[PDB]
Amino acid sequence: MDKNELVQKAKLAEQAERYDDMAACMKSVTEQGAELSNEERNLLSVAYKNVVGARRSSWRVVSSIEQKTEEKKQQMAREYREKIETELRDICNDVLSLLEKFLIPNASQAESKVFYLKMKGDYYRYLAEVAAGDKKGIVDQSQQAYQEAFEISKKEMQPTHPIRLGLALNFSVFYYEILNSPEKACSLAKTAFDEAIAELDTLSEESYKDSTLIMQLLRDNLTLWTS
Amino acid sequence: MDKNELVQKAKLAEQAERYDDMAACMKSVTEQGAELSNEERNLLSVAYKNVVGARRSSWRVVSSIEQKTEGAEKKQQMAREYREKIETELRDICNDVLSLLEKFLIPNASQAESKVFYLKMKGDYYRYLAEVAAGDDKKGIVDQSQQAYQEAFEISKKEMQPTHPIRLGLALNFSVFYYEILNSPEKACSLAKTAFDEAIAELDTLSEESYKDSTLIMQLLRDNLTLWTS
Amino acid sequence: HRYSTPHAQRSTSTPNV
Ligand SMILES: COC[C@H]1O[C@H](O[C@@H]2C3=C(C(C)C)CC[C@]3(C)/C=C3\[C@@H](CC[C@]3(O)COC)[C@@H](C)[C@H]2O)[C@H](O)[C@H]2O[C@H]3O[C@]21O[C@@]3(C)[C@@H]1CO1
Ligand SMILES: COC[C@H]1O[C@H](O[C@@H]2C3=C(C(C)C)CC[C@]3(C)/C=C3\[C@@H](CC[C@]3(O)COC)[C@@H](C)[C@H]2O)[C@H](O)[C@H]2O[C@H]3O[C@]21O[C@@]3(C)[C@@H]1CO1
Ligand SMILES: [K+]
Ligand SMILES: [K+]
Repeated sequence: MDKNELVQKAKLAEQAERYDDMAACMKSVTEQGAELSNEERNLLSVAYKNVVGARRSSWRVVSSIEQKTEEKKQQMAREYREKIETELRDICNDVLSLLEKFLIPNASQAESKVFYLKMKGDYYRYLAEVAAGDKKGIVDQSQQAYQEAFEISKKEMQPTHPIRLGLALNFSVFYYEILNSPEKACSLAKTAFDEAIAELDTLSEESYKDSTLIMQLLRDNLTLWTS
Repeated sequence: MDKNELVQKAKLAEQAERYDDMAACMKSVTEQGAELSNEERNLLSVAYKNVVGARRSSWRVVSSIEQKTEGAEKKQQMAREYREKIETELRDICNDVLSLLEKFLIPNASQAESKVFYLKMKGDYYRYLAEVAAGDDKKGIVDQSQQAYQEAFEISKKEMQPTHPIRLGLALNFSVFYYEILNSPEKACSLAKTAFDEAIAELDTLSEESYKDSTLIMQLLRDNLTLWTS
Repeated sequence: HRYSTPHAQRSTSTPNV
Protein backbone atom coordinates (compact mmCIF):
# COMPACT_ATOMS: atom_id res chain seq x y z
CA MET A 1 0.00 0.00 0.00
CA ASP A 2 0.87 3.72 -0.06
CA LYS A 3 2.00 3.79 3.60
CA ASN A 4 4.36 0.81 3.28
CA GLU A 5 6.26 2.47 0.43
CA LEU A 6 6.32 5.99 1.90
CA VAL A 7 8.09 4.28 4.79
CA GLN A 8 10.53 2.44 2.51
CA LYS A 9 11.22 5.76 0.73
CA ALA A 10 11.76 7.44 4.14
CA LYS A 11 14.38 4.78 4.81
CA LEU A 12 16.08 5.34 1.51
CA ALA A 13 16.12 9.20 2.06
CA GLU A 14 17.71 8.51 5.40
CA GLN A 15 20.53 6.35 3.95
CA ALA A 16 21.02 9.14 1.30
CA GLU A 17 21.11 11.79 4.15
CA ARG A 18 18.20 13.63 2.55
CA TYR A 19 16.32 14.47 5.73
CA ASP A 20 13.81 16.94 4.19
CA ASP A 21 12.64 14.01 1.95
CA MET A 22 12.66 11.69 4.98
CA ALA A 23 10.46 14.12 7.00
CA ALA A 24 8.11 14.75 4.13
CA CYS A 25 7.58 10.97 3.72
CA MET A 26 6.99 10.42 7.44
CA LYS A 27 4.69 13.42 7.59
CA SER A 28 2.48 11.82 4.86
CA VAL A 29 2.38 8.51 6.76
CA THR A 30 1.27 10.37 9.90
CA GLU A 31 -1.40 12.30 7.97
CA GLN A 32 -3.05 9.04 6.87
CA GLY A 33 -4.48 8.96 10.45
CA ALA A 34 -3.48 5.46 11.57
CA GLU A 35 -1.41 4.84 14.73
CA LEU A 36 2.31 4.67 13.93
CA SER A 37 4.30 1.59 14.71
CA ASN A 38 7.60 1.85 16.66
CA GLU A 39 9.70 1.85 13.50
CA GLU A 40 7.51 4.54 11.96
CA ARG A 41 7.57 6.87 14.92
CA ASN A 42 11.36 6.37 15.28
CA LEU A 43 11.79 7.32 11.60
CA LEU A 44 9.54 10.37 12.09
CA SER A 45 11.61 11.34 15.17
CA VAL A 46 14.97 10.97 13.32
CA ALA A 47 13.83 12.82 10.21
CA TYR A 48 12.52 15.91 12.07
CA LYS A 49 15.27 16.02 14.63
CA ASN A 50 17.78 16.26 11.71
CA VAL A 51 15.74 18.91 9.89
CA VAL A 52 15.38 21.07 13.06
CA GLY A 53 18.90 20.21 14.25
CA ALA A 54 20.45 21.87 11.17
CA ARG A 55 18.68 25.15 11.98
CA ARG A 56 19.60 25.05 15.69
CA SER A 57 23.21 24.42 14.76
CA SER A 58 23.24 27.27 12.23
CA TRP A 59 21.41 29.45 14.77
CA ARG A 60 24.04 28.92 17.48
CA VAL A 61 26.83 29.84 15.00
CA VAL A 62 25.29 32.99 13.55
CA SER A 63 23.95 34.29 16.90
CA SER A 64 27.45 33.73 18.38
CA ILE A 65 29.06 35.68 15.48
CA GLU A 66 26.51 38.48 16.00
CA GLN A 67 27.19 38.64 19.76
CA LYS A 68 30.93 38.91 19.10
CA THR A 69 30.74 41.92 16.74
CA GLU A 70 29.40 44.75 19.01
CA GLU A 71 27.99 47.66 14.68
CA LYS A 72 26.49 47.05 11.17
CA LYS A 73 28.18 43.74 10.41
CA GLN A 74 26.08 42.99 13.53
CA GLN A 75 22.88 43.93 11.72
CA MET A 76 23.61 41.44 8.90
CA ALA A 77 24.14 38.61 11.38
CA ARG A 78 20.90 39.58 13.19
CA GLU A 79 18.80 39.49 10.03
CA TYR A 80 20.34 36.12 9.06
CA ARG A 81 19.60 34.79 12.56
CA GLU A 82 15.94 35.88 12.23
CA LYS A 83 15.64 34.24 8.82
CA ILE A 84 16.96 30.99 10.39
CA GLU A 85 14.54 31.37 13.37
CA THR A 86 11.64 31.57 11.03
CA GLU A 87 12.66 28.28 9.32
CA LEU A 88 13.19 26.70 12.70
CA ARG A 89 9.76 27.88 14.04
CA ASP A 90 8.00 26.68 10.93
CA ILE A 91 9.57 23.25 11.45
CA CYS A 92 8.68 23.04 15.13
CA ASN A 93 5.12 24.24 14.39
CA ASP A 94 4.75 21.60 11.71
CA VAL A 95 5.74 18.93 14.24
CA LEU A 96 3.70 20.19 17.20
CA SER A 97 0.70 20.22 14.95
CA LEU A 98 1.30 16.63 13.84
CA LEU A 99 1.57 15.64 17.51
CA GLU A 100 -1.71 17.39 18.50
CA LYS A 101 -3.75 16.38 15.47
CA PHE A 102 -2.66 12.77 14.72
CA LEU A 103 -0.12 11.28 17.10
CA ILE A 104 -1.02 12.05 20.71
CA PRO A 105 -4.79 11.30 20.16
CA ASN A 106 -4.14 7.85 18.58
CA ALA A 107 -1.44 6.56 20.91
CA SER A 108 -2.80 3.33 22.38
CA GLN A 109 0.17 2.30 24.58
CA ALA A 110 1.98 4.10 27.42
CA GLU A 111 5.34 3.68 25.64
CA SER A 112 4.14 5.58 22.60
CA LYS A 113 2.19 8.18 24.62
CA VAL A 114 5.35 9.01 26.55
CA PHE A 115 7.30 9.17 23.22
CA TYR A 116 4.95 11.78 21.76
CA LEU A 117 4.77 13.87 24.89
CA LYS A 118 8.57 13.84 24.98
CA MET A 119 8.60 15.05 21.39
CA LYS A 120 6.05 17.75 22.28
CA GLY A 121 8.21 18.82 25.18
CA ASP A 122 11.34 18.88 22.93
CA TYR A 123 9.85 20.92 20.11
CA TYR A 124 8.37 23.49 22.56
CA ARG A 125 11.79 23.60 24.12
CA TYR A 126 13.40 24.33 20.71
CA LEU A 127 10.88 27.14 20.25
CA ALA A 128 12.00 28.33 23.68
CA GLU A 129 15.73 28.53 22.78
CA VAL A 130 14.78 31.13 20.24
CA ALA A 131 11.83 32.99 21.94
CA ALA A 132 11.97 36.28 23.95
CA GLY A 133 8.54 37.53 25.27
CA ASP A 134 5.58 34.90 24.38
CA LYS A 135 8.50 32.91 25.77
CA LYS A 136 6.92 32.33 29.18
CA GLY A 137 3.92 30.69 27.41
CA ILE A 138 6.20 28.45 25.35
CA VAL A 139 8.34 27.27 28.27
CA ASP A 140 5.16 26.36 30.17
CA GLN A 141 3.89 24.29 27.28
CA SER A 142 7.22 22.41 27.12
CA GLN A 143 7.22 21.84 30.90
CA GLN A 144 3.64 20.47 30.97
CA ALA A 145 4.41 18.01 28.14
CA TYR A 146 7.57 16.67 29.75
CA GLN A 147 5.81 16.51 33.15
CA GLU A 148 2.90 14.44 31.93
CA ALA A 149 5.44 12.33 30.00
CA PHE A 150 7.46 11.91 33.15
CA GLU A 151 4.43 10.90 35.31
CA ILE A 152 3.18 8.28 32.83
CA SER A 153 6.63 6.75 32.42
CA LYS A 154 7.27 6.57 36.15
CA LYS A 155 4.04 4.54 36.51
CA GLU A 156 4.16 2.47 33.30
CA MET A 157 7.78 1.81 32.30
CA GLN A 158 10.92 0.14 33.61
CA PRO A 159 13.73 2.53 34.68
CA THR A 160 15.96 1.08 32.01
CA HIS A 161 13.51 1.70 29.16
CA PRO A 162 15.28 3.90 26.53
CA ILE A 163 12.23 6.17 26.19
CA ARG A 164 11.91 6.74 29.92
CA LEU A 165 15.70 7.41 30.18
CA GLY A 166 15.72 9.73 27.16
CA LEU A 167 12.80 11.62 28.54
CA ALA A 168 14.76 12.11 31.77
CA LEU A 169 17.76 13.26 29.74
CA ASN A 170 15.87 15.92 27.85
CA PHE A 171 13.68 17.06 30.81
CA SER A 172 16.90 17.43 32.78
CA VAL A 173 18.44 19.63 30.06
CA PHE A 174 15.18 21.66 30.00
CA TYR A 175 15.57 22.43 33.74
CA TYR A 176 19.16 23.39 33.22
CA GLU A 177 19.15 25.56 30.07
CA ILE A 178 15.64 26.81 29.91
CA LEU A 179 14.57 27.22 33.57
CA ASN A 180 18.13 27.90 34.73
CA SER A 181 17.86 25.46 37.65
CA PRO A 182 21.06 23.43 37.84
CA GLU A 183 20.05 21.58 40.99
CA LYS A 184 16.75 20.27 39.71
CA ALA A 185 18.45 19.29 36.44
CA CYS A 186 21.06 17.32 38.40
CA SER A 187 18.50 15.67 40.63
CA LEU A 188 16.31 14.52 37.71
CA ALA A 189 19.46 13.20 35.95
CA LYS A 190 20.96 11.54 39.04
CA THR A 191 17.76 9.71 40.00
CA ALA A 192 17.20 8.43 36.43
CA PHE A 193 20.79 7.05 36.21
CA ASP A 194 20.78 5.43 39.70
CA GLU A 195 17.41 3.75 39.25
CA ALA A 196 18.65 2.18 35.93
CA ILE A 197 21.96 1.01 37.45
CA ALA A 198 20.01 -0.76 40.24
CA GLU A 199 17.89 -2.65 37.69
CA LEU A 200 20.20 -3.81 34.89
CA ASP A 201 18.49 -7.22 34.76
CA THR A 202 15.49 -5.48 33.06
CA LEU A 203 17.52 -4.80 29.91
CA SER A 204 16.42 -6.70 26.84
CA GLU A 205 18.89 -7.76 24.11
CA GLU A 206 16.76 -5.54 21.81
CA SER A 207 17.02 -2.46 24.08
CA TYR A 208 20.26 -2.57 26.11
CA LYS A 209 22.40 -0.63 23.61
CA ASP A 210 20.02 2.37 23.49
CA SER A 211 19.58 2.25 27.30
CA THR A 212 23.21 2.19 28.17
CA LEU A 213 23.94 4.94 25.68
CA ILE A 214 21.46 7.33 27.29
CA MET A 215 22.80 6.31 30.79
CA GLN A 216 26.22 7.46 29.70
CA LEU A 217 24.82 10.76 28.43
CA LEU A 218 22.91 11.29 31.72
CA ARG A 219 26.04 10.83 33.72
CA ASP A 220 28.17 12.94 31.28
CA ASN A 221 25.74 15.84 31.86
CA LEU A 222 25.85 15.33 35.62
CA THR A 223 29.69 15.41 35.45
CA LEU A 224 29.55 18.59 33.35
CA TRP A 225 27.07 20.27 35.65
CA THR A 226 28.85 19.51 38.96
CA SER A 227 32.51 19.44 37.86
CA MET B 1 29.38 47.94 -1.24
CA ASP B 2 26.44 45.82 -2.47
CA LYS B 3 28.91 43.15 -3.73
CA ASN B 4 30.79 43.43 -0.47
CA GLU B 5 27.57 42.69 1.40
CA LEU B 6 26.86 39.65 -0.80
CA VAL B 7 30.31 38.38 -0.04
CA GLN B 8 29.89 38.96 3.71
CA LYS B 9 26.60 37.05 3.58
CA ALA B 10 28.35 34.20 1.72
CA LYS B 11 30.92 33.95 4.45
CA LEU B 12 28.15 33.97 7.07
CA ALA B 13 26.23 31.23 5.15
CA GLU B 14 29.52 29.27 4.97
CA GLN B 15 30.04 29.44 8.71
CA ALA B 16 26.40 28.37 9.37
CA GLU B 17 26.90 25.49 6.85
CA ARG B 18 24.11 26.81 4.64
CA TYR B 19 25.64 26.08 1.26
CA ASP B 20 22.58 26.80 -0.85
CA ASP B 21 22.54 30.32 0.62
CA MET B 22 26.34 30.60 0.10
CA ALA B 23 26.07 29.56 -3.50
CA ALA B 24 23.09 31.95 -4.13
CA CYS B 25 25.11 34.87 -2.77
CA MET B 26 28.22 34.07 -4.88
CA LYS B 27 26.16 33.49 -7.99
CA SER B 28 24.72 37.01 -7.52
CA VAL B 29 28.26 38.39 -7.13
CA THR B 30 29.17 36.52 -10.35
CA GLU B 31 26.14 37.92 -12.26
CA GLN B 32 27.24 41.51 -11.55
CA GLY B 33 29.59 40.92 -14.48
CA ALA B 34 32.94 41.88 -12.92
CA GLU B 35 35.98 39.61 -12.56
CA LEU B 36 36.03 37.78 -9.24
CA SER B 37 38.87 38.26 -6.77
CA ASN B 38 40.81 35.19 -5.62
CA GLU B 39 38.69 34.95 -2.45
CA GLU B 40 35.42 35.32 -4.32
CA ARG B 41 36.13 32.61 -6.84
CA ASN B 42 37.39 30.39 -4.04
CA LEU B 43 34.06 31.01 -2.25
CA LEU B 44 32.01 30.41 -5.34
CA SER B 45 33.74 27.08 -5.92
CA VAL B 46 33.55 25.96 -2.25
CA ALA B 47 29.81 26.75 -2.19
CA TYR B 48 28.88 24.94 -5.40
CA LYS B 49 31.17 21.99 -4.72
CA ASN B 50 29.29 21.39 -1.42
CA VAL B 51 25.85 21.72 -3.12
CA VAL B 52 26.64 19.29 -5.99
CA GLY B 53 28.65 17.17 -3.58
CA ALA B 54 25.64 16.32 -1.48
CA ARG B 55 23.81 14.90 -4.57
CA ARG B 56 26.88 12.97 -5.73
CA SER B 57 27.16 11.47 -2.32
CA SER B 58 23.44 10.70 -2.29
CA TRP B 59 23.64 9.24 -5.80
CA ARG B 60 26.35 6.75 -4.80
CA VAL B 61 24.46 5.63 -1.71
CA VAL B 62 21.28 5.09 -3.70
CA SER B 63 23.09 3.25 -6.57
CA SER B 64 24.80 0.91 -4.16
CA ILE B 65 21.33 0.13 -2.65
CA GLU B 66 19.79 -0.34 -6.10
CA GLN B 67 22.48 -2.89 -7.02
CA LYS B 68 22.38 -4.85 -3.72
CA THR B 69 18.58 -5.22 -3.93
CA GLU B 70 18.74 -7.06 -7.30
CA GLY B 71 16.26 -9.83 -6.34
CA ALA B 72 13.58 -7.64 -4.71
CA GLU B 73 11.62 -5.98 -7.57
CA LYS B 74 9.75 -3.37 -5.45
CA LYS B 75 12.76 -2.25 -3.35
CA GLN B 76 14.99 -1.99 -6.43
CA GLN B 77 12.48 0.04 -8.50
CA MET B 78 12.00 2.55 -5.68
CA ALA B 79 15.77 3.03 -5.62
CA ARG B 80 15.95 3.54 -9.43
CA GLU B 81 13.42 6.40 -9.29
CA TYR B 82 14.94 7.93 -6.20
CA ARG B 83 18.28 7.84 -8.01
CA GLU B 84 16.68 9.44 -11.04
CA LYS B 85 15.25 12.27 -8.92
CA ILE B 86 18.70 12.95 -7.37
CA GLU B 87 20.30 12.92 -10.88
CA THR B 88 17.86 15.65 -11.89
CA GLU B 89 18.94 17.93 -9.04
CA LEU B 90 22.51 17.06 -9.84
CA ARG B 91 22.23 18.01 -13.54
CA ASP B 92 20.45 21.26 -12.67
CA ILE B 93 23.23 22.28 -10.31
CA CYS B 94 25.88 21.29 -12.88
CA ASN B 95 24.03 23.29 -15.59
CA ASP B 96 23.69 26.29 -13.33
CA VAL B 97 27.49 26.36 -12.69
CA LEU B 98 28.51 25.58 -16.32
CA SER B 99 26.24 28.35 -17.43
CA LEU B 100 27.83 30.85 -15.03
CA LEU B 101 31.23 29.71 -16.36
CA GLU B 102 30.32 30.23 -20.04
CA LYS B 103 28.40 33.48 -19.64
CA PHE B 104 30.59 35.36 -17.10
CA LEU B 105 33.69 33.60 -15.73
CA ILE B 106 35.70 32.17 -18.61
CA PRO B 107 35.31 34.83 -21.24
CA ASN B 108 36.28 37.60 -18.83
CA ALA B 109 39.15 35.75 -17.14
CA SER B 110 42.13 38.09 -17.89
CA GLN B 111 44.90 36.06 -16.18
CA ALA B 112 46.26 32.60 -17.03
CA GLU B 113 45.65 31.66 -13.39
CA SER B 114 41.96 32.44 -13.43
CA LYS B 115 41.47 31.04 -16.92
CA VAL B 116 42.92 27.72 -15.65
CA PHE B 117 40.74 27.90 -12.45
CA TYR B 118 37.53 28.31 -14.46
CA LEU B 119 38.41 25.73 -17.13
CA LYS B 120 39.25 23.23 -14.37
CA MET B 121 35.81 23.94 -12.96
CA LYS B 122 34.29 23.36 -16.39
CA GLY B 123 36.22 20.03 -16.69
CA ASP B 124 34.93 19.19 -13.16
CA TYR B 125 31.19 19.86 -13.64
CA TYR B 126 31.10 18.03 -17.00
CA ARG B 127 32.93 15.21 -15.18
CA TYR B 128 30.09 15.23 -12.58
CA LEU B 129 27.52 15.05 -15.40
CA ALA B 130 29.50 12.23 -17.02
CA GLU B 131 29.26 10.34 -13.73
CA VAL B 132 25.48 9.95 -14.23
CA ALA B 133 25.03 10.26 -18.01
CA ALA B 134 24.12 7.46 -20.48
CA GLY B 135 24.87 6.49 -23.17
CA ASP B 136 25.17 8.61 -26.34
CA ASP B 137 24.48 11.75 -24.32
CA LYS B 138 27.43 10.56 -22.22
CA LYS B 139 29.85 10.72 -25.20
CA GLY B 140 29.62 14.46 -25.91
CA ILE B 141 29.61 15.24 -22.16
CA VAL B 142 32.79 13.18 -21.70
CA ASP B 143 34.25 15.13 -24.64
CA GLN B 144 33.27 18.51 -23.14
CA SER B 145 35.00 17.59 -19.85
CA GLN B 146 38.16 16.43 -21.61
CA GLN B 147 38.48 19.53 -23.82
CA ALA B 148 38.06 21.95 -20.87
CA TYR B 149 40.61 20.00 -18.85
CA GLN B 150 42.99 19.80 -21.89
CA GLU B 151 42.95 23.53 -22.53
CA ALA B 152 43.48 24.25 -18.81
CA PHE B 153 46.28 21.70 -18.76
CA GLU B 154 48.06 23.47 -21.68
CA ILE B 155 47.71 27.00 -20.25
CA SER B 156 48.94 25.93 -16.83
CA LYS B 157 51.86 23.96 -18.31
CA LYS B 158 52.87 27.12 -20.18
CA GLU B 159 52.05 29.92 -17.64
CA MET B 160 52.17 28.60 -14.10
CA GLN B 161 54.82 27.13 -11.83
CA PRO B 162 54.60 23.34 -11.26
CA THR B 163 53.96 23.91 -7.54
CA HIS B 164 50.98 26.21 -8.01
CA PRO B 165 47.93 24.73 -6.20
CA ILE B 166 45.70 25.40 -9.20
CA ARG B 167 48.06 23.72 -11.62
CA LEU B 168 48.44 20.75 -9.20
CA GLY B 169 44.71 20.60 -8.58
CA LEU B 170 44.00 20.51 -12.29
CA ALA B 171 46.52 17.60 -12.75
CA LEU B 172 44.84 15.84 -9.81
CA ASN B 173 41.39 16.13 -11.27
CA PHE B 174 42.38 15.51 -14.87
CA SER B 175 44.18 12.32 -13.69
CA VAL B 176 40.96 11.32 -11.87
CA PHE B 177 38.97 11.91 -15.08
CA TYR B 178 41.31 9.50 -17.02
CA TYR B 179 41.09 6.81 -14.35
CA GLU B 180 37.38 7.04 -13.55
CA ILE B 181 35.72 8.33 -16.66
CA LEU B 182 37.88 6.97 -19.53
CA ASN B 183 39.12 3.86 -17.66
CA SER B 184 42.75 4.73 -18.44
CA PRO B 185 44.75 3.96 -15.25
CA GLU B 186 48.08 4.25 -17.00
CA LYS B 187 47.43 7.64 -18.52
CA ALA B 188 46.02 8.69 -15.07
CA CYS B 189 49.21 7.47 -13.35
CA SER B 190 51.39 9.12 -15.95
CA LEU B 191 49.62 12.49 -15.52
CA ALA B 192 49.81 12.39 -11.70
CA LYS B 193 53.38 11.08 -11.51
CA THR B 194 54.59 13.84 -13.83
CA ALA B 195 52.76 16.63 -11.90
CA PHE B 196 54.12 15.21 -8.61
CA ASP B 197 57.75 14.89 -9.87
CA GLU B 198 57.71 18.28 -11.56
CA ALA B 199 56.57 19.88 -8.26
CA ILE B 200 59.17 17.91 -6.23
CA ALA B 201 61.86 19.26 -8.68
CA GLU B 202 60.90 22.86 -8.02
CA LEU B 203 60.22 23.03 -4.31
CA ASP B 204 61.99 26.44 -3.93
CA THR B 205 59.04 27.96 -5.87
CA LEU B 206 56.64 27.52 -2.89
CA SER B 207 55.71 30.68 -1.01
CA GLU B 208 54.55 30.93 2.61
CA GLU B 209 50.98 31.53 1.31
CA SER B 210 50.90 28.65 -1.30
CA TYR B 211 52.79 25.74 0.24
CA LYS B 212 50.15 24.19 2.53
CA ASP B 213 47.68 23.87 -0.37
CA SER B 214 50.41 22.61 -2.77
CA THR B 215 51.84 20.00 -0.44
CA LEU B 216 48.34 18.79 0.38
CA ILE B 217 47.52 18.31 -3.31
CA MET B 218 50.94 16.57 -3.96
CA GLN B 219 50.11 14.14 -1.20
CA LEU B 220 46.78 13.50 -2.86
CA LEU B 221 48.45 12.96 -6.22
CA ARG B 222 50.74 10.31 -4.67
CA ASP B 223 47.84 8.76 -2.68
CA ASN B 224 46.09 8.17 -6.01
CA LEU B 225 49.27 6.72 -7.56
CA THR B 226 49.63 4.33 -4.66
CA LEU B 227 45.99 3.30 -4.91
CA TRP B 228 46.11 2.92 -8.68
CA THR B 229 49.24 0.75 -8.72
CA SER B 230 47.98 -1.73 -6.11
CA HIS C 1 28.84 20.33 25.75
CA ARG C 2 25.56 19.14 27.47
CA TYR C 3 23.88 16.22 25.64
CA SER C 4 20.23 15.85 24.80
CA THR C 5 19.11 12.50 23.32
CA PRO C 6 21.05 11.84 20.11
CA HIS C 7 19.97 11.55 16.50
CA ALA C 8 20.85 8.23 14.72
CA GLN C 9 39.34 3.34 -1.06
CA ARG C 10 38.26 5.45 -4.03
CA SER C 11 40.10 8.08 -6.10
CA THR C 12 40.64 11.44 -4.37
CA SER C 13 39.93 14.63 -6.45
CA THR C 14 40.73 18.17 -5.10
CA PRO C 15 39.15 18.53 -1.65
CA ASN C 16 36.83 21.29 -0.37
CA VAL C 17 38.16 22.92 2.88
C1 LIG D 1 15.20 4.85 12.76
O1 LIG D 1 15.34 4.44 14.12
C2 LIG D 1 16.66 4.67 14.61
C3 LIG D 1 16.80 4.09 16.03
O2 LIG D 1 15.48 3.79 16.63
C4 LIG D 1 15.52 3.05 17.89
O3 LIG D 1 16.22 3.84 18.91
C5 LIG D 1 15.53 4.99 19.49
C6 LIG D 1 16.29 6.19 19.22
C7 LIG D 1 17.61 6.47 19.36
C8 LIG D 1 18.66 5.47 19.91
C9 LIG D 1 19.82 5.29 18.90
C10 LIG D 1 19.21 5.95 21.26
C11 LIG D 1 17.97 7.81 18.98
C12 LIG D 1 16.81 8.21 18.13
C13 LIG D 1 15.66 7.34 18.69
C14 LIG D 1 14.73 6.99 17.54
C15 LIG D 1 14.92 8.16 19.61
C16 LIG D 1 14.66 8.12 20.94
C17 LIG D 1 15.14 7.12 21.84
C18 LIG D 1 14.87 7.65 23.25
C19 LIG D 1 13.71 8.60 23.08
C20 LIG D 1 13.97 9.14 21.70
O4 LIG D 1 14.81 10.29 21.86
C21 LIG D 1 12.66 9.59 21.06
O5 LIG D 1 12.11 10.62 21.89
C22 LIG D 1 11.01 11.19 21.18
C23 LIG D 1 14.48 5.63 21.75
C24 LIG D 1 13.06 5.57 21.10
C25 LIG D 1 15.47 4.72 21.02
O6 LIG D 1 15.22 3.33 21.25
C26 LIG D 1 16.25 1.70 17.68
O7 LIG D 1 16.27 0.97 18.88
C27 LIG D 1 17.69 1.98 17.25
O8 LIG D 1 18.34 0.78 16.74
C28 LIG D 1 18.43 0.98 15.27
O9 LIG D 1 17.32 1.83 15.02
C29 LIG D 1 17.71 2.84 15.98
O10 LIG D 1 19.05 3.17 15.56
C30 LIG D 1 19.57 1.92 14.99
C31 LIG D 1 19.87 2.12 13.49
C32 LIG D 1 20.82 1.41 15.70
C33 LIG D 1 21.26 2.13 16.93
O11 LIG D 1 21.87 2.36 15.65
C1 LIG E 1 37.31 29.95 0.30
O1 LIG E 1 38.69 29.71 0.62
C2 LIG E 1 38.96 28.33 0.82
C3 LIG E 1 40.43 28.02 0.48
O2 LIG E 1 40.86 28.80 -0.65
C4 LIG E 1 42.28 28.71 -0.95
O3 LIG E 1 42.62 27.32 -1.30
C5 LIG E 1 42.08 26.87 -2.56
C6 LIG E 1 41.24 25.73 -2.33
C7 LIG E 1 41.47 24.61 -1.59
C8 LIG E 1 42.73 24.28 -0.73
C9 LIG E 1 42.38 24.03 0.78
C10 LIG E 1 43.44 23.05 -1.32
C11 LIG E 1 40.38 23.69 -1.64
C12 LIG E 1 39.23 24.57 -2.17
C13 LIG E 1 39.95 25.61 -2.99
C14 LIG E 1 39.01 26.85 -2.89
C15 LIG E 1 39.97 25.17 -4.40
C16 LIG E 1 40.93 24.84 -5.33
C17 LIG E 1 42.37 24.79 -5.09
C18 LIG E 1 43.08 24.14 -6.32
C19 LIG E 1 42.06 24.32 -7.44
C20 LIG E 1 40.71 24.32 -6.67
O4 LIG E 1 40.28 22.96 -6.60
C21 LIG E 1 39.65 25.09 -7.42
O5 LIG E 1 39.37 24.44 -8.67
C22 LIG E 1 38.70 25.27 -9.61
C23 LIG E 1 43.07 26.20 -4.90
C24 LIG E 1 42.35 27.36 -5.61
C25 LIG E 1 43.33 26.47 -3.41
O6 LIG E 1 44.37 27.43 -3.26
C26 LIG E 1 43.09 29.16 0.28
O7 LIG E 1 44.49 29.01 0.13
C27 LIG E 1 42.76 28.27 1.44
O8 LIG E 1 43.26 28.91 2.67
C28 LIG E 1 42.04 29.25 3.39
O9 LIG E 1 41.13 29.52 2.28
C29 LIG E 1 41.28 28.25 1.71
O10 LIG E 1 40.95 27.31 2.80
C30 LIG E 1 41.47 27.96 3.99
C31 LIG E 1 40.31 28.21 4.94
C32 LIG E 1 42.56 27.12 4.73
C33 LIG E 1 43.08 25.92 3.99
O11 LIG E 1 42.15 25.77 5.09
K1 LIG F 1 13.48 14.73 19.74
K1 LIG G 1 35.51 22.05 -8.26
